[PDB]
Amino acid sequence: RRERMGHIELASPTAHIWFLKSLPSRIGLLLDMPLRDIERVLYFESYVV
Amino acid sequence: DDNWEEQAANRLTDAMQGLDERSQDIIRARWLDEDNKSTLQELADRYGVSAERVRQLEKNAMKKLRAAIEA
Amino acid sequence: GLPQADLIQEGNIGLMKAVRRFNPEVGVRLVSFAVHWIKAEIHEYVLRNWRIVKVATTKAQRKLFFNLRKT
Amino acid sequence: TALKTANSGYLTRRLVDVAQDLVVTEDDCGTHEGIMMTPVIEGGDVKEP
DNA sequence: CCCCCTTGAAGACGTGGTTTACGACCCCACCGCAGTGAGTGG
DNA sequence: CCACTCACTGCGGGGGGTCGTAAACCACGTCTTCAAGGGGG
Repeated sequence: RRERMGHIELASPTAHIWFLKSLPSRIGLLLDMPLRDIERVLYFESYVV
Repeated sequence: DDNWEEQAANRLTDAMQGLDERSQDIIRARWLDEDNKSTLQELADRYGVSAERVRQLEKNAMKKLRAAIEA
Repeated sequence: GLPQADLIQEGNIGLMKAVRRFNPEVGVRLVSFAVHWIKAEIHEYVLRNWRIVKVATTKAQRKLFFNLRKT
Repeated sequence: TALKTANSGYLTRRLVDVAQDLVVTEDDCGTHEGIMMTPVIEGGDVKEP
């Protein structure tokens, strides 16, 4: 019981906070998008084309 | 605890060697076997003895077993 | 002590159940009909999440959970 | 006295972490260069011979 | 003191008939530091 | 135009009513081996 791991199937995809909020942001740098716009899109405040 | 239980088992084995051949199989079958637990009647037919005779034989054999162990 | 957002969503599911089982010919407003369904979903969520382990499971325990607070 | 010990310990930890992996590994190297050693004098007083 | 009975019953192990009981589901009209970012103005 | 901040951020020291299943049994019983005693100093 100290070695066996489980898993949870997510109904919808979720972003990893380490690759988002740890400066410099990896997702923002890869997408060349501002971090604020990514945060707004992720937490359901605006749309993205 | 493992050391204490191992040295007590060896005393049982040494004591069982002093028993007669017929008495050893009586104790071994009923008490030492794990797959089967031989009853009084089953040992009676194998050696042609009475049902009480098998039961009465264990008492004397166990006294000898205790005497060797306690000494 | 439970989050307000979690309680709201539990009630939303209860509201949908009352809507699916609404008879317009009775003449009563949906507000009075759905009040029993919404509070039933919230009560069940509090029982299962008030502590790390469920406190009330049987019939008698559930009655005492909501009455001992006032008594 | 009560407050300087934490700063001393932090500086010691930083020095140990930066310098921890240096070990003498060779008997001799083929270099010929070096540094110039001279006595130090400040204000006309020979501080160190 | 080896041997086969006796003879009366004490407990021994299920056992799923019989019967509660649990659990679940349904309705309810400081500290200084450094890297970042706009944000100018040019 | 890229220079030159400066505000910003992050880092260390509530009701009732049914149903199914692993508990939860009290009877259930017949098996075991409990055995009273039997004889060879």
